[PDB]
Amino acid sequence: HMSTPARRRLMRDFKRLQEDPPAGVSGAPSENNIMVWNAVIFGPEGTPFEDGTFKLTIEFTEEYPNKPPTVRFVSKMFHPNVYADGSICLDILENRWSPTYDVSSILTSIQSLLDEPNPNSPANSQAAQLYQENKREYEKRVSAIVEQSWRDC
Repeated sequence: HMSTPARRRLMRDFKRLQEDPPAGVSGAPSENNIMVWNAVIFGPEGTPFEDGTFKLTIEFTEEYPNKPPTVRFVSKMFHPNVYADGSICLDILENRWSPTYDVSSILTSIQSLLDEPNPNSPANSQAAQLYQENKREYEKRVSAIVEQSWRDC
């Protein structure tokens, strides 16, 4: 709601996302908790993640937007910078956070991450190994989770 600066800022992020969502992204606060959002990122076109519809949750603190939220993929993911539990290694969530970034820019940065993995953070050792040694097999694995992202188990 509107009780703290972080909550009003989150409402403004929500407004931006409603009326002007970047391509292939969506998100909204949970019904009972403005600090926890559900989001969906569509895989960027021209990439192995194309056609993928990936759910994520985002958890904000009352320090937002000064402190970045923690973002986790809910859908199964196969990507060098994404752990088995869904946690994400993203520069703007760790080292390059700016209070100018909102939910929209966070979702697009992850969308871009899917296209261009950061080789400094091999969170998924097999995904990193295949990405640097076997693009075909890498894309085979990504295709599998793309299809699985259409089903929300």
